[PDB]
Amino acid sequence: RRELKLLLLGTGESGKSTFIKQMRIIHGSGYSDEDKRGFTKLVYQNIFTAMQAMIRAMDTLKIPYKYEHNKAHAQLVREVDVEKVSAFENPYVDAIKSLWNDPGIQECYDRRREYQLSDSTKYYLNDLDRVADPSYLPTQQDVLRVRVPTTGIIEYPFDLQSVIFRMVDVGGQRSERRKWIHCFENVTSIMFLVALSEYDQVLVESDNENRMEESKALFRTIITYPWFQNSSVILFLNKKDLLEEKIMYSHLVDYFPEYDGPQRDAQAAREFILKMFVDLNPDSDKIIYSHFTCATDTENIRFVFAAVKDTILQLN
Amino acid sequence: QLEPPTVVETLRRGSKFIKWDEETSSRNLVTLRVDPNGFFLYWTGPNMEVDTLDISSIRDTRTGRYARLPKDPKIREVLGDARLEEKLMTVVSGPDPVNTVFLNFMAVQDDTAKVWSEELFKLAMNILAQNASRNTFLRKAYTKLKLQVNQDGRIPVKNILKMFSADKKRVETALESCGLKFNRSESIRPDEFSLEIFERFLNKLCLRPDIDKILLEIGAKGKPYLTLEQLMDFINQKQRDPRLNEVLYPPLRPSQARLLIEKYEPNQQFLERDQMSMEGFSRYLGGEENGILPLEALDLSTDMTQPLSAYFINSSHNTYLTAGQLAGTSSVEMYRQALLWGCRCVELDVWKGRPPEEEPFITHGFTMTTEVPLRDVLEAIAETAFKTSPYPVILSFENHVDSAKQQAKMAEYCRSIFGDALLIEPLDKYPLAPGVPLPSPQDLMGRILVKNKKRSEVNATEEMSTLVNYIEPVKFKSFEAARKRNKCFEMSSFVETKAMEQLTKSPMEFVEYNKQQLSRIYPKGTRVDSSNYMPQLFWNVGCQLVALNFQTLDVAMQLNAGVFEYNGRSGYLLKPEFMRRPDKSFDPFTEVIVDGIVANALRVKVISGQFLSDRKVGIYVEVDMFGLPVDTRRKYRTRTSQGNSFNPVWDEEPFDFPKVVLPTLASLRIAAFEEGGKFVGHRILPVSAIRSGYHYVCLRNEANQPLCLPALLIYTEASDYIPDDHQDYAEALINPIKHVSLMDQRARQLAALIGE
Ligand SMILES: Nc1nc2c(ncn2[C@@H]2O[C@H](COP(=O)(O)OP(=O)(O)O)[C@@H](O)[C@H]2O)c(=O)[nH]1
Ligand code: ALF
Ligand SMILES: [Ca+2]
Ligand SMILES: [Mg+2]
Repeated sequence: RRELKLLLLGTGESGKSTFIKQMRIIHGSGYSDEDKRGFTKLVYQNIFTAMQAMIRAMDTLKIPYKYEHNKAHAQLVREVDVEKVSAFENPYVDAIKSLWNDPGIQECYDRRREYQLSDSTKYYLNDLDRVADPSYLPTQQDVLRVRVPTTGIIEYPFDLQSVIFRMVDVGGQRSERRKWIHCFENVTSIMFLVALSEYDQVLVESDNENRMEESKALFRTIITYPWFQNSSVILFLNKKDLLEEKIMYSHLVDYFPEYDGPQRDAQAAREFILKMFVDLNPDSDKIIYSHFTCATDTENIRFVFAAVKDTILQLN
Repeated sequence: QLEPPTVVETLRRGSKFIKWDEETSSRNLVTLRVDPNGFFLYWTGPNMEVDTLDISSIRDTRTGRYARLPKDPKIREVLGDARLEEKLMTVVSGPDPVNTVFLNFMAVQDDTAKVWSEELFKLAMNILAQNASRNTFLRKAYTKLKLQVNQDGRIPVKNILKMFSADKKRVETALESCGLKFNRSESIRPDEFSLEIFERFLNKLCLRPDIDKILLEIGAKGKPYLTLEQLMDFINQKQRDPRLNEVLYPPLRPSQARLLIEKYEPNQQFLERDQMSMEGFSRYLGGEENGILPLEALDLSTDMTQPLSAYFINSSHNTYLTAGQLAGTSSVEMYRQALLWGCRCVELDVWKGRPPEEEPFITHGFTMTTEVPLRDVLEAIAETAFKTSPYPVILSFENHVDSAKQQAKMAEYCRSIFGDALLIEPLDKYPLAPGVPLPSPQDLMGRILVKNKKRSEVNATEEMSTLVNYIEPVKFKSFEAARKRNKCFEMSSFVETKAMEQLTKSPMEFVEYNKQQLSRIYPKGTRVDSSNYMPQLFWNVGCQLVALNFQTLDVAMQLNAGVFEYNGRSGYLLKPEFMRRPDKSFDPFTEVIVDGIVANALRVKVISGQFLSDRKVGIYVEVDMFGLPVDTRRKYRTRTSQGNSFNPVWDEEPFDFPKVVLPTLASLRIAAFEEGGKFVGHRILPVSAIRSGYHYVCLRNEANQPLCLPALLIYTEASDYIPDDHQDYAEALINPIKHVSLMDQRARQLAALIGE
C-alpha cells in the first residue's frame, strides 16, 4: 500500500509532539489505562519543574513572598531533584499548594514571560487536588498537556484507510536542527508548527532573541530547500487558545511594531502573524496551506487533519 | 540511585582475622582495614610489613559454604562444622578470569565475615569507583604510598622511586624541591607527607607544556589566570557535547562556574577575584565534572522492557575451559568468573558418567582435557548468576549423555539447585505460540532459562525437554522458513564460518530474523588455541548471543568486556532502533548514510600521556573504531614517543572519522603500547556517548580493570554529521535569523532602485 512521509518541523515547544499524540488518539492505537499510568511520574515531575522555575524567578526578579511561611516551603521544594521524583505526597503537596496560593508567586506567574516556564503550569497547578490523589490516574488531556522535550528523530507510522502516513517527529531547539538533514529524503509534505503565543517571549537557547522571529525565519528558510521542490507545505499556527488569553494584556505592537491593527484582538493578531510567515517570499513560489490549531484539543485536530489529509492525497 | 563508594566504620577502624594459606600452610593474626576512600584492603602481616590488595582488582568475595575450606589437617587443627565455616572469608582477585589469586581469612568475632564479604563486594563492583576522576586515581596512588610503610610507621623513599621507576633522577629532584627527603636509604614521616605536598611534588616532577598550550588557546595570552566568563565559555563551547539538547542538558551558568573555582582553585588571590590559575585549571581537567563519559552511559539507564531478541547479550563459549580446546583444565571456577563479569550465556558440554557413580560430568569433545562434575558447575552458577546483574541467564547445553536415568538426574539437579529461579513453564503474558514476541529481560529478572534440544548432540527426554520453553534450539533451514513459521521461541546456533556465509549473502534477512528470534554464534574447531573472532562482525547483523572464549583476552574479548561494562554491567545492550523495528530496514554494508538515522563525525587528537611505563621506553597509541564495516577504521597510530614515559607529548595531527553512519553501534578503542609492542593499557568508549573537548582517558588492562597511574590526555570533537555540499543549509537551520535578516536587508536596500 501507498506510504507517504510527512515531517513535523518547528522551533522548540511549538507542539510537534503533542500533534503526534493526537494522531495516536485519532488514527493510532490511543491510550489505554495502562499507558496512562506511564505518564503519572511525568506529570508529577512537570509540577516540580514548574514550581522550581517560579521559586527561582522570585529571586531573579526580586519578588517577595506574601506570606512568611512559604519561604520554608520554597526551600523544601527547590532542593528536590526532579529526575528522582516518582510520587507526589506530603509535605510536597501542601508545600506546592501553599506556594501556588501565594500572591507573590501569582505575580511571578503573571511575569512568566520574563523567564522559561512551561505552558501547562496553570493547567496542572489548579488541578493539584486531583493529581495529589493517591489513586490518581491521568486523563487523556493530562497526557496531552505533559511536557517531554523531544531529541533526535522518531518516525511514527499511522494506518489511515487509503494510505499509511509515516510522520517524523524532531526536536525544535537549535542544536536539534543540525540533525534534521537526516530525515529529508523522500518527503511528501512538511507540516510546520508555530506557537502563536511566543510573539512576546525569548528563546531558551538564546535569551536575547524573539521566539517568533526564529519561527518565522526558520519557516521562510526551510521552504526554499531543494529537498522540498515537490513537497506540500502545511502551516499550523498553534496555541491559538493561549494567544486569545495573552493578547488582552501583552500587545503585539510592542514586539512587532509593523503591526498596525487594533489591540486585544486575537483574529487580527493571528492573521498578521500568518502574513509575516507566508507573504513576500522571493525564493518561494508554492502554495501554503495554513490552519489555526490548538494541538491539545482533539476535536480541533480531528477536523484540521481531515482537511490536511485530503489536501496531501490530492497533490500526490 | 548510584551512590559513591562508602566505607562503613567497621571496615575503617578494622577487624581481627587470621590470614591462612593452603600452599605454605602459613598462619598469621592480622587486622584488616579499608582506607576511607575505599581504594585498598590492607593488613599488617609478618613482623610489621603492610600488605595491600587493590579493591579494583577484586573479582569476588565469598563466605560460609562458598568460602574455600582448609583441607590441610595442620591448619584445620588450629581452627577446629556449621559455626566454624560460617566465619570464613575468601577474597578472589586477579587481572583476568584464569589468573586468580585466593586470599583466605577467618574472623575471631562472630558474624564478622558476613559483613566484610558483602561490604568489600559492594566497593569492588562500585561503578563510580571504577570510573573515578583522574584526580581520584592520583589520590589512590598517594594513598598507596601512605599505607605501605616500614615497621616504624614511615613512608620509605624507595617505594616512591619504585612507583615512578622510569626517571628516578628527576624524582629525586622533585622530592628535593619540596623540602622532602630524597635519598634511597631513608624514609618520610606521614605527618610531613601531606596530600598538598604530594600534589606539589607531582607538579615539579611532570612539567606540563601541553596544559600551557591549552590555556593560551582559550583566549588567555595574559596566561597565569582565567576569568569566570572565559572558563564558562570554554566549558560550554569546547567541553560540551554538541549533540545534546540545550533543554535536557542545560549549559553552565555563572553561579555554577563559581562553584567550580571554589572547588579547584588553590590560590586565595585568584579565588576572591573569580579567576582560575593553571593549578586550578589543571585540577579541573582531571576533576569529577570533566570526565570523558557521562554517568548515564555507565548507569543501568537502558530500556529493559523490549523483547529478548532486541538486545546484544554477553556470551561465553565452552566456559569451563581455562586455556586451549584440545588440552588443558576444565574449571568450575570459570563459570563463577564469567557470570561475575556480566556474562549472561554460558555453555555446558555434559557427558555420560561411568558405571560406578554414573554422575554426569562436563568436559570437551572427549579430548585431552580434564573433567569436572556437573553438580559442582550448576551449584557455582546459582551462586554467581545474579550477583553482579539481576537480568536472566541462559544455560547453553551441548547435551550428550545418552541415558534416561542420568538425563532425569540432571533435570532434577536443575530443579533443586535453582529452585524458583529456574524457568520451567511459560509466563501467562507470553504463550509459546505463533506471533507472540519473546519476553523482556525485565520480565525475566532473576531467572535461569535452559537451552537444550527436544524429542553431534544427543536427543532429549521428558525431563530435560520440559524445562525448555522460550529458547528452543532448532536446525536452521532458511530465513524464508523462519519467517513462514513466525515463532519467536525457536532459535538456531551458527558456527563462525556458516554465520560469515549468511552475513555476506543474506545480511538483511539476518537483521530481520534477529528482530524476532535469537541467533547464537560460536567459533570454529580450527581455533584450537582458543582464538576469538571479532564479535562486531555479527552484532552488525543483529546477532544477540555472540559467544567468545573468555579465557583468551585478545582484542575481540577486550572489546566484548569494554562494551558490556555499559548499561550498568547488566550483560544486555539494547540494539539500534532500526535493527529492532519491524517496519524499518537498512543495509549493514551501506557506504552512505541511512535516512532516519542521525550520523556522526568524530575527531580524536592524542595530546599527551602520564606514567605510562615503569621504565624508560618509547610509547605509541592506536586509535581504532569498531562498528559497521563503513564505520570501521584501524590504521591510526601516533608516532612512537621520544623515549619519555613520565610525560610524553605528541605534536600530532588529529585522527578523523568523518562519517559514522550508525554511531549507536560504534565503539572507539584507544590503546597505548610500548615501543616493541608491549601492551600498556586501553579504553573502549561508545561513540554516541563520548564527550567533546580536552579529557583524560584513564587506561584499563586487557580485562577492563582500571589501571591507576597510566592515563592519556585527548582532545575530541563528536558532532552530528553534515555533508560538504549541504553545509550552508545546516548553518541556516541552526541560526535562521542571521540568514533571513541578511536577505531581508538586501531586499530593503533594493527598495529605491526597484521603484515602481
Ligand atoms: N494550551 C496549549 N498548549 C499546548 C498546545 N500545543 C502544545 N501545548 C503544550 O506545550 C508544550 C510543548 O508541546 P510539545 O509538543 O512537547 O512541543 P514540541 O517541542 O514542539 O514537540 C506541552 O506541554 C504541550 O502540552 C496548544 O495548542 N495549546
Ligand atoms: F521541539 Al521540542 F520538545 F522543544 F520537540
Ligand atoms: Ca561446547
Ligand atoms: Mg516535543
